[PDB]
Amino acid sequence: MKYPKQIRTYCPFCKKHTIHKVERVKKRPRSELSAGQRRFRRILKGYGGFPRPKPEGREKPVKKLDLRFRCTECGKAHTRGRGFRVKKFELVEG
Amino acid sequence: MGKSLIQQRRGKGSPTFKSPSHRFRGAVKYIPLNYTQEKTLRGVVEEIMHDPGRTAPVARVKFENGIEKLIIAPEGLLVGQEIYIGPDAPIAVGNTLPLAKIPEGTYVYNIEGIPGDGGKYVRAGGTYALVVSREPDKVIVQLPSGELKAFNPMCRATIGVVAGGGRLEKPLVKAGKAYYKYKARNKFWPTPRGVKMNAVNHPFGGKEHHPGKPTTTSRRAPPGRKVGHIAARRTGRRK
RNA sequence: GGGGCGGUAGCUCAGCCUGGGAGAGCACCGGACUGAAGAUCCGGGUGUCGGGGGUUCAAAUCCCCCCCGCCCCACCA
RNA sequence: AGGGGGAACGCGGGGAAUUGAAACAUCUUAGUACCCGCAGGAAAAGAAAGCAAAAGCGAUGCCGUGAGUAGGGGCGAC
RNA sequence: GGGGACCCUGAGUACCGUCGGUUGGAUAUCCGGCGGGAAGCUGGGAGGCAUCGGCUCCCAACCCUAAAUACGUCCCGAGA
RNA sequence: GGUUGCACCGUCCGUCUUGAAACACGGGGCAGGGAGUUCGCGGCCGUGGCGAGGUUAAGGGGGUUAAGCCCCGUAGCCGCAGGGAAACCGACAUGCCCGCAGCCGGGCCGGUGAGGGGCGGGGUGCGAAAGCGCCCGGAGUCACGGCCGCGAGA
RNA sequence: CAGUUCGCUCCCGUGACCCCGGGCUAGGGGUGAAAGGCCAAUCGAGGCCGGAGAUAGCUGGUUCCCGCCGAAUCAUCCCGCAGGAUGGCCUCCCCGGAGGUAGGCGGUGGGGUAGAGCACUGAUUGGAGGUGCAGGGGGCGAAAGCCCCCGGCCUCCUGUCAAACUCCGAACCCACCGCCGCCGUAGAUGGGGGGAGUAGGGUGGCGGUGUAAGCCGUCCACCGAGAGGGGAACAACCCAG
RNA sequence: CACAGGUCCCAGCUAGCCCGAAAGGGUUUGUACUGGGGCCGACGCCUGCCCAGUGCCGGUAUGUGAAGCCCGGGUACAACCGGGUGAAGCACCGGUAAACGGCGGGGGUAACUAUAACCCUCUUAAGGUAGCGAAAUUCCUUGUCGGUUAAAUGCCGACCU
RNA sequence: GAGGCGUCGAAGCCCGGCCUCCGGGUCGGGUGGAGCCGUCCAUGAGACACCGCCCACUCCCCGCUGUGUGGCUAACCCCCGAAAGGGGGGACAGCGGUAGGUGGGCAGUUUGGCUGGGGCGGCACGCCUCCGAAAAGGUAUCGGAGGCGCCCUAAGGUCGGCUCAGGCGGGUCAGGAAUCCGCCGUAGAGUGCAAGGGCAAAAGCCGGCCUGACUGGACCCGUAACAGAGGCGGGUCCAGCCCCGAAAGGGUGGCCUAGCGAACCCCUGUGCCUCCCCGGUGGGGGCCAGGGAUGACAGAAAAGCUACCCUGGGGAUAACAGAGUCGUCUCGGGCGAGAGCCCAUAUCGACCCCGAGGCUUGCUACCUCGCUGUCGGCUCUUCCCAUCCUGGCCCUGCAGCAGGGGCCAAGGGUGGGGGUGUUCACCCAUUAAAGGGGAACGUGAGCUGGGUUUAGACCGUCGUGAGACAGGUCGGAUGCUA
Repeated sequence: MKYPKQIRTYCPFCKKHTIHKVERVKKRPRSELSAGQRRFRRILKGYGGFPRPKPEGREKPVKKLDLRFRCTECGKAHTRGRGFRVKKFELVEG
Repeated sequence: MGKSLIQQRRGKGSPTFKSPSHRFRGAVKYIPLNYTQEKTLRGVVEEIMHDPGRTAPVARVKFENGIEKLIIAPEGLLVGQEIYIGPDAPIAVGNTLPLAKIPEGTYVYNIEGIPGDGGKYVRAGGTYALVVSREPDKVIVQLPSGELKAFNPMCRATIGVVAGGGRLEKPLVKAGKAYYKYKARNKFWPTPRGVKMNAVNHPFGGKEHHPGKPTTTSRRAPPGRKVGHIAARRTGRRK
């Protein structure tokens, strides 16, 4: 669960191992914005298909872990392959 | 699901739920063709008749324009009475004048709702309204309900009580005699109970005894759901 | 995951914009009192006041990071 | 100066459902069936605030082609 | 045929806002209802998002229109 | 050929069913009626034409009583280059080794071996890089008939 | 006799009575003294025509002969189970091409079922001898006191036997190589294409469950789709294709 | 089933309620002694208790609450993004059962022969009250006891958990 | 910024309004008539020295703007009327457009599969392990045992040193443990967690260092044996970057096997590609990879009733009966514990063991769903004996009278009443005795139709409700000419 605040691991950008700083992946709202949003303009009377939101859970105790690992040497984030399922993640010092 | 119910049929004009209008011979107007004001008009009690359609006493009055129209009879009436209309009518039992000329504390009937339409309130047999308070702004009258309504003093009304009473609601005695009243009116009778009429016919009941939904119903509910206690604020009388 | 409100002395909390060592009652303990039954007095303190840091002259509450409870909302980015 | 009729066709409105999706509601059936008004021997469209291969053209129908192509759609069937 | 000031030269329109219907019509179909609302060819519109610029074409808010295209009542001719 | 005796054998028919002579279902008897059709598209196949090209549709001219056949029309489609989301880039008219058919030489064997199989190199996409994907040493096009799917009332 | 009849019996017979003629109320609507009853031999929602040859995984049926090859009723998924699709499998055609190994033997590999046993992991039956000890009884009492004793708690040579135990373990199955046999160039061995079908039964062996019959695995001659002779007859028992 | 009788409910008429696509129409030649809707079913005696839940109704400080409108950011314009304003509605408060409905469990304990009048406890708001009952629905069961009957799984009477 | 302001008239004296934490400041009248200050710098933070803009609570004129409310009528509208006009109300409202709330009033639908028929219950519906599994492999059941949908950032990585529960004796303590000393000890220890297998210079134990639980692209197998079959998982490579180690060499997380999820859609990280005559900008679209659900688990969007029902089918499947079957039931035989004063058998008879029958109950799903109509009674008849009586016989704890027990035997007989619909069962008095069982649970093309029992109804229980009942109850067609 605990993971260090800074930790040395591989950076593809600079193509070398270096220290990365951890924060959480942050995701956008809707309501402009997208081609899927424009798909929800057929909910005028579109009660059966896609824009009615197909009303059903079931909806899963877990999530996986998704955690930006941020480069110090160029300031660009990366997200990558992980599989740490977590229900009580804590970020701590390091 | 279910179909139109008992009230919903009435509004349609259905013939089981329509009044006869040819054994009826009623209505009362004070002649609004000459407005509320004007003394121009007097009449003579021509007869005291039975009106068949209101099952009530009525008086026939013969005007000096030469027109025959009914005025709702007072108590103590006797043929050959003079009824006068206009503000120049004396304040007397069975005479008709505007509210302003009428003093407070006196029994009154046949008051106009809106000035010049010959009455819209208090036209029932044996029932009478009492003039409690009077202001030249607005004249407050106490209704058969007990509710004080404000009226404009240009409205016409007549002094006295209305004749009869104890004869527009007295014991029905038996089914035969009760039946004779419903031909004189229009009410759907005999009518069974909803509780063991099906849940197709009526929202409540089944085949067995048991209700289906509670009697007192929302006021904002649609038509065809006004059953039970309709627009009730409270129910029952004991704990 | 977003918003708001309450977690304070053993308990429930007041002030939170009204800032400091600073609160209040009620349990509980001690004392009168009583043949008994019964009622009523008189004392005592337990939280810089949920955690950790900063601005401030002396801030619990302001700021920055939050645990716990509750109400209204939210998977595939 | 008119009603009304006329074999279908034509113009303008109103406008389903069984069915398909192995069920079912968007979608599909279909702008179909069905209904109302109305004209003719064709009807209607029709002499440019058009096209847009930026180049080339200058009223309008229809047939062949462009093509099951662009695009739509439980992105499922269609 | 050439000479000066070029002429409101068509309004609830153009276009925008809200909601639908409809179509392949996708940000960019077409039309309707409700609300707002222009300009004067010196101007406006269009070329499949918005806006501003270049370039090109083109004038809505007036009307009609022959000929080539649909039918099957009818007549004749014909049959893997 | 009609009918019949003897010896021997022999529990209909069709359907349903794991099993039917059936106490499973259906039939009185005879005659007539009585059920795999058309269109589009896709995938197969056989034949036939032409060939790195092939094939014309609509139409009018033409011919004929009409019409078909005959000629014109190449609009347009497909193949001759593929990869890639697109930007955009772009290849072997076979170099090496086996071996069937066949040919040749010897007396089953030893060559030569199209087709074919097995390598190498190349084109493109992803890619720091490496590694994989697809493609590459000229055959298609149209016609006829038939087989089958799916869409249609099928 | 009658798509509601006949006889007898019964209820009502001045009444909320019966009865005629005209008119009125029409389909999720009426009408109903309330049965989901009735609304023209049709009502838990009338008839008619159009949409329309609605749809079915569901029943029945689908017509001339002959020749050749000749099944599967298993496997995965599915709002799927009395249904489809995709294999395995069946047939027809085409392509490449020389071995193939169902058979049997030896060599080189794999193995715990029958059987068998105490050597473990293991559950437990029984008496001895220890008196090693937690303790319920007694004694020099100081009620198990130093010390011995008796339910007894657990050693020890012994004592019952073990799908999920083993100090062990056949017959037998199967992989591979060589040989031999047989098969093959009228094309085997393998590939691609087109067209399908996709309820099983059954004796025995080895089983698992369940008193059993029945159900379900596995291999199987066979019936299914295969006659004939024998078993009195007797789908699958025998002989025989 | 109807029924006379009983109860509860709403509405001042430019009403309530309801019909109609619209134009309009019923109740209504009506006016609270009216007429509309449920619930119960002559007469006699009565109708206990509970609003915790569900329904209805009134009110609602505080909280929340859409679009329209407004402000700030964005955009050369527009999309867009942020905040306030945020009604009915909901949380919330009260009332209301002849509105729907609900009307209970365990131990211990009395001379003694029994049993438990008696006392504890708790879910959830209340804990069955006037009555009646081995019911036309006391399971078990053909209870038990009696009447009638030589004999009665019946009937009727009684006890009645 | 340590100084600035004034004789246009200032402190400082005298009062008025004044607020307050009575700290001290503001302020109108006047006497006045020319200073008061800060510096020193006390003060956490410094100057009404002077000059600027400001932050608290808050108040007021003026300019702009909403809403709320009251008056007006000019729109507009409701009332009356034959009109004319009056009456009432009034920008409320009526009407058009739009948004939220409510909304079985109405309509279209759905509510799964598995299964000893259905349904409860359970789920063996996804996945892991031993055994079942027949000594290679595949291998089923609502077959046994028993688990996973997480936990750990050390419970990971690498290297060096080191080897264990447990027992034995000695010390310490209340025995004991941690802890100490020696001896024994091939694995019984430990490895997070089911189970199994693996392992002792280790994967067990310790110390130090370290964060590869890494990026990218393959390969292979399971998944799904052979043999099709997605997704997903692991192992194994190489390339790149690190880590540790003396290096060799190891590390694609946790010794291995459970701890996971499509099509689509969205968002993140990063760069580029692209967006309709053309550019700039805004805003879009796209390639890749990562993350997000379908748990009914190769993935619909979902609650009930039908005895008012309808149709297609099905004997692949329930009710009656039969067949099969025989646990259950009925009955028998063998052995003889035991009491009967004594004496097992005059009589009674346990424990246990073995058969027979089809008569109770149940299992079977074979036969029928284009019907093989149920039970009881009635009437009418056949057969069987393990025989109630009559006949003939034997014993006795047989005195007689009278019992008890045993053997042969279906020829004949074996009744009437009271309750129940009742087969059966209970009861009365008679009788020589008042026997049982099979025959479509004999007997409905013979009767009856009382009971099972449909469409009507009430009550109890339960349910929001429709509606249900092996609860009670009333009433509810018996066709046909052989």
